[PDB]
Amino acid sequence: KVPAMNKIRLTNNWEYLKGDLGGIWEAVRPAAPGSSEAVPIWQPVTLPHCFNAEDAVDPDVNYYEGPGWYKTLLAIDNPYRNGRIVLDFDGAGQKTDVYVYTTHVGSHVGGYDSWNVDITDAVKAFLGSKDAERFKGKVPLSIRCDNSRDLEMIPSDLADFNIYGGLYRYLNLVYLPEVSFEQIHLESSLSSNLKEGILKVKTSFYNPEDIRKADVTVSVYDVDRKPVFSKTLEGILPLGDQLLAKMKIKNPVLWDVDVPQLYTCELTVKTPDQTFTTEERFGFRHTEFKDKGPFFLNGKRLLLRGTHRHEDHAGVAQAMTEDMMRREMRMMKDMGVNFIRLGHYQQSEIILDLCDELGILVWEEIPWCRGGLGGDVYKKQARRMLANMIVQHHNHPAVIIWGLGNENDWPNDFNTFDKSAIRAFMKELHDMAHRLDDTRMTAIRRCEFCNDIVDVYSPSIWAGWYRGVFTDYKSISEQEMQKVKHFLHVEWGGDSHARRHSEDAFYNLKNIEAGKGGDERAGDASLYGGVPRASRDGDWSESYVVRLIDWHLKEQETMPWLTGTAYWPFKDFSTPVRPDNPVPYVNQKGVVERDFTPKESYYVFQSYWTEKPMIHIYGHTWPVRWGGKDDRKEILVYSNCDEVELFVNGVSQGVKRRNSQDYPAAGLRWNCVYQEGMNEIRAVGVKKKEKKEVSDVIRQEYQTAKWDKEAACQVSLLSEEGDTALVQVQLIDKNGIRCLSSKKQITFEIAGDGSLICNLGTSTGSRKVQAYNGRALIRIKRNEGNSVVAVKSEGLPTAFLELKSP
Amino acid sequence: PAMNKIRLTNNWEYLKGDLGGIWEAVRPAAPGSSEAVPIWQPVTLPHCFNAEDAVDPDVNYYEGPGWYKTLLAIDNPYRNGRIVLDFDGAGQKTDVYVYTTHVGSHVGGYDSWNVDITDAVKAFLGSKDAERFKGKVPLSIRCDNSRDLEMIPSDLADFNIYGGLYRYLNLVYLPEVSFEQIHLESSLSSNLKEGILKVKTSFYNPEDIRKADVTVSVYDVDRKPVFSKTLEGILPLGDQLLAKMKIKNPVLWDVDVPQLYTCELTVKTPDQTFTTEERFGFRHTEFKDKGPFFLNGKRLLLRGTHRHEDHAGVAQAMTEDMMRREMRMMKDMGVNFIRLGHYQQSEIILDLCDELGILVWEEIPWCRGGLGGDVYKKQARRMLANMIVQHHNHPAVIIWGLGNENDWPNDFNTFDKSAIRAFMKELHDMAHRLDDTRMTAIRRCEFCNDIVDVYSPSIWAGWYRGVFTDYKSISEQEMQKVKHFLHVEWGGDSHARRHSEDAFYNLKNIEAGKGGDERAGDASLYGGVPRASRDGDWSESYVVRLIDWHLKEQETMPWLTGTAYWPFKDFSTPVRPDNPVPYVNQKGVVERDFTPKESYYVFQSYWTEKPMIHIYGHTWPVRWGGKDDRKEILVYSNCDEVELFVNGVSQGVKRRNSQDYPAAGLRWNCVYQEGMNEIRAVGVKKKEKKEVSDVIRQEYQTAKWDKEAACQVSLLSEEGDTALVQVQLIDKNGIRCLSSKKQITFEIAGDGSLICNLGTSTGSRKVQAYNGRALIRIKRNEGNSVVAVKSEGLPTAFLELKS
Ligand code: NA
Ligand code: NA
Ligand code: NA
Ligand code: NA
Repeated sequence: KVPAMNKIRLTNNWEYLKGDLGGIWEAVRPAAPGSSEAVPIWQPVTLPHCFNAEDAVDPDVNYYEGPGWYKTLLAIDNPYRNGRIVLDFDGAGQKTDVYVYTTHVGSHVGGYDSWNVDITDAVKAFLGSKDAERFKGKVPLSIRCDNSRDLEMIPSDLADFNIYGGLYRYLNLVYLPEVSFEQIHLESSLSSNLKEGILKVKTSFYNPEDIRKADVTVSVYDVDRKPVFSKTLEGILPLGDQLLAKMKIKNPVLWDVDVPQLYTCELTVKTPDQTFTTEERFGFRHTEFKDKGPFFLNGKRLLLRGTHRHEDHAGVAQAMTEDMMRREMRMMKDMGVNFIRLGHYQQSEIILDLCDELGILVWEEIPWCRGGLGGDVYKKQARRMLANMIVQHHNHPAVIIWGLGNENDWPNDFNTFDKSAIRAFMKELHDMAHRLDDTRMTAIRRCEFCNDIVDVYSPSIWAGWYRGVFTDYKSISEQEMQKVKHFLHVEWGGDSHARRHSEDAFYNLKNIEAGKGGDERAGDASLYGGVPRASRDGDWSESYVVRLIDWHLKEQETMPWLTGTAYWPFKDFSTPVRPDNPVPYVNQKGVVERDFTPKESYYVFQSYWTEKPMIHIYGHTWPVRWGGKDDRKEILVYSNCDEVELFVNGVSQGVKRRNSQDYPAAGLRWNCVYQEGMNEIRAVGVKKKEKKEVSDVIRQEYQTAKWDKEAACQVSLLSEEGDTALVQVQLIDKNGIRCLSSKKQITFEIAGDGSLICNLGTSTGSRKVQAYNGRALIRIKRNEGNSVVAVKSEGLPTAFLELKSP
Repeated sequence: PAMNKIRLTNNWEYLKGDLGGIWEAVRPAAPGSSEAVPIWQPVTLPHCFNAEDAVDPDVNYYEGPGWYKTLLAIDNPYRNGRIVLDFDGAGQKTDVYVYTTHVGSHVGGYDSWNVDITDAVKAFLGSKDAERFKGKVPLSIRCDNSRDLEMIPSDLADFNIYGGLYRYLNLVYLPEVSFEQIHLESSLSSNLKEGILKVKTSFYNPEDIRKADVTVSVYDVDRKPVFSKTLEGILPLGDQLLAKMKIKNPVLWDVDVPQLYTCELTVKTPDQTFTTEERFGFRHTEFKDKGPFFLNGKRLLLRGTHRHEDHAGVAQAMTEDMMRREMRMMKDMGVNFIRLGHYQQSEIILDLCDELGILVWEEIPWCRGGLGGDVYKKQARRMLANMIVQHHNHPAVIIWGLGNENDWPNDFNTFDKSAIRAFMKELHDMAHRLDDTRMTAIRRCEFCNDIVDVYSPSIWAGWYRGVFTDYKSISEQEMQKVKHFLHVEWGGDSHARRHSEDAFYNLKNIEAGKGGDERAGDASLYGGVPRASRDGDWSESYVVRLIDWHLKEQETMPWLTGTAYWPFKDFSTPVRPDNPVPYVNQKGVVERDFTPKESYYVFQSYWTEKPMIHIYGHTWPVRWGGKDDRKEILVYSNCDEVELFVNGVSQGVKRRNSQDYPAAGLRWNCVYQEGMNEIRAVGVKKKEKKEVSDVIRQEYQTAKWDKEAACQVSLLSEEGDTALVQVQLIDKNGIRCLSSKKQITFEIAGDGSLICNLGTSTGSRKVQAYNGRALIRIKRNEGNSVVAVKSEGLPTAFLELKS
């Protein structure tokens, strides 16, 4: 539950086994070295851990969906007298069973909600047994996690993300005294004029020893951590539910996306044998969706500037650490985000705390995501995960929407599809959300035959990607908003293979018909069939998506009725249904790469959405441009500055004034001659409001030679950093000319002491990857030794590079 | 909805015992074949397995399975409608079959539940098997009241855990769209001058109709409208808030002027117009900390009773007419409060409490034994939720009870106070989550008295413990232990028609000052310390004085919320085989067939204003004592003054004064003449300017009697085909043994039958004498019989009955 300094992340001294054991005895039985019990061999791991850290993006295998085991020897020493030992799971995928020695102590189905197990009694029983001697005072903890495919479990394997397995969020050892808090619910409301706040403090006690009386103190501190309320309830019954306090705050400090400010509620439960303190934060804010209108925060219109995220990261799959999450959420805030839909499931509470602290409003949904509707167990799981999500995240001021599902019109996990049954269950979930928490709105995305059930509705609008042209975005949005009481557009964008650029982003896109919608339908997401569309025919360069995002954002400045939108997603993430993407098994629509490297599109959002002066010439990852000699090449600058001057090789190209509606690049575009060879492009901006000057500089080569078809791979050592070498491949034609438009797939192999830094799900961390402008990079960990790298490409001679260590 | 709701009462058959499988209920069976046994019994519903064997003195009442079957003629008037079986209640575990298909099951004998049988009916009517049933649909129902330690209530309880379809079973036709739940949330402002009503509903919509027009209308006590609104094109799916309204100066519900509002809901589509209604009331209730109870801002002494669902001849299977008569009898006695025994009761009872002005405590049957496993706990949670959800709208209800005597162990080989506390607090929390407008309560579990809102200890002064003159001081000590004290259960047993010249005769060993709580062993007739429950003569004369004392003390207890006497009416219980009426708890002020006892008039004289007057001793034919003894005569009356006449001679006027105990000052000491006497009382009530009178006749006997020597049996009266037979115990000299309590056994051979197994002192074939007398009725069946009368150690006597 909620503790403090008694919460211990169990990260070290774990072992992992892919696959099942024959019974719990195999995890704990005596095993001599070299015996039959000494196989299978387990892998030492540090938690958090995901079964699929590598195989989700490995280009040659289906990611593992099945059982796996973890074991540790727990060093238990409870600092509380007669205290409790609780295992607190931030989240584990998907079905988990927990054992203390040979005793099954808990189970859970659901990969995204938190849950816990009190193991006090099992530990005591184990420690009192003759078997305890062999474990040298420690307690064997064995945990089975299972992400086997299961049609009767949400989410559906039809979904566009990995249904990951393992202990991929922190597992906490929580020591508690005799009496603690099982639940703390802070009900906050804000009066009509916003000058009066009401706080009700409700709690559920955890009291397995049946202590009859306790003294409970409730204290509330303001945003400066000064106390504004304190009350002690003497001799209360600390059992079950208790309302501890009801209080009115005059002139409360409001939580806002620009100034996120939180109050703190500190609860203490005292007996003769304990003093136990924990705290919980909350915020005061008023939210309102206008009928056929926009969104209001604290009585003022706020355009939601949104993104999404999956719990997925390079090298670790779902097993992100707290530091990784803080960096990601800080990157979002620095981009100007004020709204996020947390993918298709409840996310780590670390993320929710960061949204409270950084000022990011939240839509959080259950993973009822495609496939239809299952039987009683499926439904019981959905209800349980909805209730768990609302109960667990109720206090976060960031949350404004509880989502009930995504693309529930997508069939075929069952041999029937019954719209009426889906409506009935959707209404049951909506009713449950309002029964549990009527201060927030319910929502779904893309299920038109349920659009009368939920409070807030999103259709599918992928203008310029899965359908139509992106200049239809505004008109499609105008038509769609009129169909529902509260319209909120979640998911739009396009894929970009990071570091791939184009001199003509529309080269194969000139015959896409406008005026025929922009929704994703069955078959549009696949690589085959359908009608002409950028998702199928586009080059997947960053150059196209930068122009697509630019368009959407400048249109939103002229849509005063719009609640807002959320781009899909913030960061590239792995998906099992896209084996043939330029990075295999990665959805590449992010504006950030899967390893946190910003794409060029990140700066488009930042230039529109932030006030801190910045300036970004497009093409930081574009080393070689091309065209005719003395052709005037378009240069785009993404900046929030009021005026920008561009310099090419030190020669001024003139000052331009920023104007969002002067598309593209908000008027900050130039057409300049590049010299054959290297060029230095510099941009200098001033932001009048800040009286600040900022600059950006890039270097680009310009190639006038035309190229024939790919003929060879040229492989070279580009640079080194310690034990790591960066290898570059360049596709060239029969005359040695760089094939700057090539998308040919390149394969890396290594033999010797080193290893490829591959399976990261990034365009520079993939052992099979489509070229970006005829080039491909990968890093090699040399391991202080010698290796040979081979580079393969279909129909081309294989090339080799030796890597030596000094 | 009366138009759509059909009581299934006729054309049922009943089988005591189990079948080998559903096929036995519906298989072809030729006359004289093996399938033609076992033989079933034609019955009319409602029906209870135990209508006779609960009070039959020679058998344990049946706890086990039994079956019912009927053939249903189905004709749904609604297009594409639903067919639902709606159970008011059935004991205890029920399974429902349409032909061979199991369509529903239920565990819990006291909550309502229903089964949609639409699809099974359709599948049956379309099958080759339908032809042999001639257009009808076979419905077979298994009910089971087998003993079960993992099911509440406990068999340790002082009532029968009855079996069968003992509350109405309704056939309900519905259109496509109907209301599954109607919830009326009412609250009443500080000054009682502003009322708030929220109308919430859950739709039943299996065809997924997307739109409907819904009308909400609220009517007052005359059924005239105070609010009406139509919601056009609403989504009739799941939960919908239909209306929230403020009523200025609402009419308040009160125990003297019970006034109800009615909420009427209509749901219309192009294919249907469906209307149903629900009643509610506005009233403010408050339990004061360490203080009394307030209704609508004024202190109200709760004048309470209890009732079990049990009645002569039918056990739990009471009809609506029987329930109406019983509740009217209570209201006419001055009752303003009832605790509904140990379980949820028929909604007919709740509607009557709303209409008559009787506040209600209703509880789940977690009644003795300890605490069971997961199924047991799930049942208690389910029955609590069902009771609150189903009865939420009744303004009469002020308390949801969570259990009774949960400190009473031995249904399990363990007893864990901490586990009982934990589950009790879970139930308390659930009640407040569902309905924070009412108080929770329990009775007699001291180690849980900090959990609930309102608490009752055990105070049985003058019966199970102590003397009844300790009632007030015990109540004073007990009320200080808890925030809100409310005393439920007190009283004493009286064998109706048994009286005593010395009501306190064998009560010499009973010790005062050491509590009045029933503890382990007190309820038994054996062992334990001296107590009136074991040592008293069980006369009406004792309980009348015990009740009199309690009621006059309550006039001097200004801090008292109130009390509830246990029970209104004698009822059957399996744990008292040796009572004067076997297997009947005889603490009622009314007999099990509705005949008032003398104690009924004690309550009435204290609790009502309508002028009445009742000389004690209407069922006391022969008084006794010495020649020229001055006999005490008590008159129970609410008149201001009463004059008594004995054989036409005035004995003086006396003024009523409750504190002048006993009989509120309306007592005389008069000489009876040997032989017959006529006692007449005339009272006047000044407020009403009304005079009322009562008269009784009593014989007076001066002869002393020896031990019982013989049974003298005679035909006392006859009415049509019925004969009233009287037994009189006499000594060796022929003198009536007016103090005899000896058990009398009746037998009959021939054409007639005993009118026995009623659970009444005049309807029992084994019964203790009342003042040496015993009566029973015989249905002669237009023929000849011989009645035999047996009594231990006495010669058996015989009476011929000719027609
Ligand atoms: Na893969
Ligand atoms: Na699934
Ligand atoms: Na019996
Ligand atoms: Na039982």
